[PDB]
Amino acid sequence: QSQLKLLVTRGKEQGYLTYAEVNDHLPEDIVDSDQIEDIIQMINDMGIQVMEEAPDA
Amino acid sequence: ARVTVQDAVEKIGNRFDLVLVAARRARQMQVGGKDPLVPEENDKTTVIALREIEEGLINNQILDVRERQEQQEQEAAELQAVTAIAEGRR
Amino acid sequence: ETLRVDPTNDRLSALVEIYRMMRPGEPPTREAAESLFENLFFSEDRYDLS
Amino acid sequence: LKAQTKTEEFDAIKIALASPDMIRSWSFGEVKKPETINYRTFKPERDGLFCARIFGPVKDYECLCGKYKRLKHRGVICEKCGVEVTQTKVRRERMGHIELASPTAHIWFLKSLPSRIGLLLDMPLRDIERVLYFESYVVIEGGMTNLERQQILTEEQYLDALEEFGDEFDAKMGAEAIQALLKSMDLEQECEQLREELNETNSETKRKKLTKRIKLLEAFVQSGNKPEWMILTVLPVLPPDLRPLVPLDGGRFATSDLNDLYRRVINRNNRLKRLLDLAAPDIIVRNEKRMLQEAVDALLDNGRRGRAITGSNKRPLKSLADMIKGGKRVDYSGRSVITVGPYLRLHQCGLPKKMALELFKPFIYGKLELRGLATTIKAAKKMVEREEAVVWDILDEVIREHPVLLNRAPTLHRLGIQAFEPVLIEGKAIQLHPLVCAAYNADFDGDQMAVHVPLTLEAQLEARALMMSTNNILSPANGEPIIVPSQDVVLGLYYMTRDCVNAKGEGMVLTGPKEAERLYRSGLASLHARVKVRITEYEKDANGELVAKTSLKDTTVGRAILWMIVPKGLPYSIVNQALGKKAISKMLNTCYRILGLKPTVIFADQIMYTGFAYAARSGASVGIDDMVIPEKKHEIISEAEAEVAEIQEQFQSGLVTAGERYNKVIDIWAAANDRVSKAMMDNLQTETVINRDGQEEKQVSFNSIYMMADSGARGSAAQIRQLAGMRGLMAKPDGSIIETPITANFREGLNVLQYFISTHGARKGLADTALKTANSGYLTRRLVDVAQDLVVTEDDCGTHEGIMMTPVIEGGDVKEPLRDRVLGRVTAEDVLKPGTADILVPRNTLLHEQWCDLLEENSVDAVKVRSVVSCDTDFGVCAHCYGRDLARGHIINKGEAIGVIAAQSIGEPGTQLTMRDITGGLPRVADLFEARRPKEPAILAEISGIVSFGKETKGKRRLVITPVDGSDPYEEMIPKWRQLNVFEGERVERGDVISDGPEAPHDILRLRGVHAVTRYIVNEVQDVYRLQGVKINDKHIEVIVRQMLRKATIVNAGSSDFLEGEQVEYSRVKIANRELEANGKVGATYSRDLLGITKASLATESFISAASFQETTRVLTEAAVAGKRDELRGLKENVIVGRLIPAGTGYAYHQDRMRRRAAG
Ligand SMILES: Nc1nc2c(ncn2[C@@H]2O[C@H](COP(=O)(O)OP(=O)(O)OP(=O)(O)O)[C@@H](OP(=O)(O)OP(=O)(O)O)[C@H]2O)c(=O)[nH]1
Ligand SMILES: [Zn+2]
Ligand SMILES: [Zn+2]
Repeated sequence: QSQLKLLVTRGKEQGYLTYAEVNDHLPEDIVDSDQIEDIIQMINDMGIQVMEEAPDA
Repeated sequence: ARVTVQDAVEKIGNRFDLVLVAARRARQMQVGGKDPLVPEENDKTTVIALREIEEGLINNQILDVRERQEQQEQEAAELQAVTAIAEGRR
Repeated sequence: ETLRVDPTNDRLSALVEIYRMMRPGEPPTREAAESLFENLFFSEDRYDLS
Repeated sequence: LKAQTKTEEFDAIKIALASPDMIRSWSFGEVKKPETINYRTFKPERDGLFCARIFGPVKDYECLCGKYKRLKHRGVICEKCGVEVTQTKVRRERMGHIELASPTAHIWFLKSLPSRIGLLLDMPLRDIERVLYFESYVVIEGGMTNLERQQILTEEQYLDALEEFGDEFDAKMGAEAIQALLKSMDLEQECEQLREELNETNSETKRKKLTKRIKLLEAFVQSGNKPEWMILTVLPVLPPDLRPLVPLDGGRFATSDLNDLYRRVINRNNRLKRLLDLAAPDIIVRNEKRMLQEAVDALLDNGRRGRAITGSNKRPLKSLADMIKGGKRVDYSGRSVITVGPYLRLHQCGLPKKMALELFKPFIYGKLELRGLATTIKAAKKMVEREEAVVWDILDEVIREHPVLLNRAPTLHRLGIQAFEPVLIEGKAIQLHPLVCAAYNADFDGDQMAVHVPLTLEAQLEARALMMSTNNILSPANGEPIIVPSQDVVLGLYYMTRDCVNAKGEGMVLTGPKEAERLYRSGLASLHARVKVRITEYEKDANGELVAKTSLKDTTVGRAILWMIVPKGLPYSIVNQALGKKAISKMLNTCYRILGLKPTVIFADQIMYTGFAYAARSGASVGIDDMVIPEKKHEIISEAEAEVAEIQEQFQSGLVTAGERYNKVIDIWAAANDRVSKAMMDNLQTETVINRDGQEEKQVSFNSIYMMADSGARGSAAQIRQLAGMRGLMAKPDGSIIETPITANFREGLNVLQYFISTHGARKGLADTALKTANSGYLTRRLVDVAQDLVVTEDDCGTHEGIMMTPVIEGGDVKEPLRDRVLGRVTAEDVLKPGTADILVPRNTLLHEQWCDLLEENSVDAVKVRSVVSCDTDFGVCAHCYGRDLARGHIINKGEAIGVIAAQSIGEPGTQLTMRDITGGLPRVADLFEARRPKEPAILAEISGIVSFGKETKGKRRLVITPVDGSDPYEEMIPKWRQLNVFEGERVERGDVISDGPEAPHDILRLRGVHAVTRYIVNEVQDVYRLQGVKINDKHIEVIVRQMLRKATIVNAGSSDFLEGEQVEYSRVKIANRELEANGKVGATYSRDLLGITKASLATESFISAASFQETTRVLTEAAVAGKRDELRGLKENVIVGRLIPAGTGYAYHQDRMRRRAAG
């Protein structure tokens, strides 16, 4: 709900891929070097359909 | 063909095949049986082949045919040795 | 509106939330959760506007 | 009966997962010790990371100990230490392996966007797949009671479920648990049941995940790879030489980070092995397993999770993947500062003596030993090392007809590297021909170029028949000449015209060459008078040949003498009768099209020599009094300031809108600027008075600066306007304009204020320049990456359809015609004629036959022409459909390389593009090629029907238009925002405008048509070059748009699985092989799909070519999953492999090899 709606509605498509934005709108412990790659992989490349492969994952 | 080389392409379309066949002929001259057709005049083997192609002689079919004759000359004229070897292993 | 979206309700939960935000790992205590926030904007050895 | 077992020729390479036994096949031993080199003896340990028995010997042919030394025992291993004494390069190729205790997951197939180990198993990645193998939550491996098959349990749930049942549903946890999970998985039976279930009564609410996984599962099962290999139990080792520890200077070894990784994984793995033999505390052993996982994951691919460290460096360690995720130095090369060489020809270059000496070193050696002189090879070395005069003469022989190709730093297009004939020059700098100094975009600011020596025989001929400067007369981008004379030479030839009245003139007539004697012998001037002479012209017609034509024309001294340079043909005189400006290139152009290559080249050399010589004779300089300021300057300024004063006074007393008086006063200073500019130009242009016979007359100023301006030679109106006139409205950092323009000029003094204002323009100018210069190449890379695979093949196919070419006319409301866009184009079919006959079918519009399209009057302004956009070709490009536009006058040779040349030509003028309902600039070009939807896209009628409102705002909603007619309706969605253009009841056509706004290329291609969308892109991309004034042929744009429309989408029912969007390549080749195969009903109908350059380049057959530009870690992995193979026709992927390129000089090789690979 929160993560899905915020990610999708905001990123349309953030133009310059504003990375420093939604990473703060994410819960749990931050400043990790793990969740970094899981966001730079979904925004571009396989556009549209990738944004549906993200939530399901 | 020190400056086109363009006068040779219309003799055999697509400059690329021109380079191939010319390199082929130049390969024959630089190493092995030389014997140029157009007078050397102190020119490298690179251009000599191009001048020949421009002259009208030495093309693709020409070289292939002369290669056929070359093979029929090396093989058929020296078969006395190979035939003697054919009886080697029965 | 800021208060409406604020999980914390007192001083303890606030310092604990900050301690968990700054140093994500070890379980926030009493001394650590306080000393950490104090050594951010209220200590010369950890903060100085010159 | 072949079946050879050696390292011969390969036709393709395959990529897939590797079994533990597969790893053993590479294993030349097992690393068992973290030890590397000895602390004292500096000798490779027994079974360490640098073993001698496992990998390779240190020295070449002597073993570790020394029982055997020379080549005596090259096949026999040592007795005391099993060391195969072969080479030292063996140490570079030998593999080896490490066999871990407990199973370990491969970091790539685990966490790399899609969970390959998860998606194949259908299980959450960093959520469930993490907690079950990190020793936390046990997982099930198939249960026939209460428990499913892939649920997650806790230790409490485990023991509870074990107590309820147990001993009949055993399911471990950790690595080996996931191993048994993948192993137990049956791809076949699941492939069947999934096909069954995911097809039973389900709309578009499920079909997504259904088709996705089923295609993925089918791919994996067909790949051949077993899911067991997903997590490795045996980890191979990289050769020591590819990660050595070489001693540097005075001790201080230098090793690779991989040694640290392998050492760590070896340590943790050994402790894990030891713990599984001693006391076995569950927590300790399980932790060591997680630590082993850490080591392995760090070694394979660091990334990615915290980043392992150590090694004293605060920076991370370069893992295996990091060494292959993200410039080819070459022998026989050099570089130096360039210098102008006027006395040189068009096919020659100034090559330094010492430089050329070191370059052809091996050739000098061989030639020396060939003739005599040097007794041996080393004798030649000692003979050239001691430059002994005679060696130089030998050098003059080796560099005789051995072409050397030059190259400049910014390589935008094909003319970045051009070949020349080496000419020895006593100096240490490289001289270049000033004509081809424009193609390089090179200046003599201190710029330096590089030189390469074509070693191969066919490489020399390649440089002579292709890369030779004489073969690059015309630009690949635009058919116009590229070696056209520039500043100095054109200025000279401009001075050789310029008819001046009287002044040692008179009509003293002679006969051409004789006039030369008149010029040197003084008496007469040079720029007179006019004067008449006998010109022997030459023309040809119909049956070619030559037809003389002696006459008496009224030229000048310069024109007469300059006429000698003109070749046999040409209209003569009239080409010289003009002047020197832009026709200077026109003359060169016509000379090429009516004569040929060689004549054009020698003509270029002659006009260059003549230009330079007479330019020096002229002595044109630039004094301070050459830039004469207008007398009406202060008058105009005062009048303008008077007007603005009145406006300011009005603003003081209200009246006029003070909110925008800023704009209107700007118009005042802007108008005033035009007044000063017009005044200065009208002054500096004509002037003079002379004194012809009875005196009193007017010509045009001989004012040096004007002479430079009216003859190219770097001198524009704006620059001159700033020299004597004034610098107009200046820009402000806010983006606004200052209401106080630079009244002064460079001829005059400049106040500190206005200069501190101009510094902003200069700063932003250099800054913006630095951006667009790199941004241009940034676009070029995408262009090339997407297009560098298509090559003109299969000679000339059929087909007649093609975009109807028409002159780009803005003349609808502004008047601007351009009708030269049809030339060297192959005609579709006899494009009519106001009567009958005329144009043939496949007849390519000649350069002289395009001028025949003017004899058919202005009535005929539309001709159908075959283009690369259409063309019923398969995996190439029809020769006819392309064109001919090259440095060559004929059609493109079969097997060229249209892609790269097209991309280069497009991204070449990118340097001169100003970035910003009109965006404009480079960014506009990028957006057009990427096919991006506008910020306010218009809407069109998909099917022709009757426009009517579909429930006024009843959703949701927002208005709704429903064009219904014939059969079936459509309900589009209008979001209230933005109005309309068609009232209710009115009828529309198939693709009518109902928003009157920015059009989206996707909608155009989808509805309007391919010809329409391609016409849109080309006519919209040109409009941004029109303003920038950069000429570029439409062919290349059509070329990139060709593969820009590479893939499509099928919508019906056929051998292809419906929803899959595939390229029209396999589509067309398969639809042609189905209408006459079994039945046309076993295939569907496709629909073209517009996709951007990036999106198009993303899709490609080769996995190696893909591994090039896009993210390697992704493509390599996914290509590893399914048994894919590159085989192997791509240009890019065939470059890194180091073989002949499937194009140009190659192609024939690839063609023969391609047909050769049909036997099996
Ligand atoms: N088209 C053509 N030209 C040839 C051929 N052989 C020689 N040339 C010309 O030879 C000219 C150079 O003559 P030289 O400078 O004296 O060198 P050579 O000693 O003549 O060598 P050579 O025996 O002829 O092969 C070039 O001048 P340029 O006028 O081109 O240089 P440019 O127009 O810039 O003056 C070439 O055009 C040929 O087979 N075909
Ligand atoms: Zn030994
Ligand atoms: Zn075609």
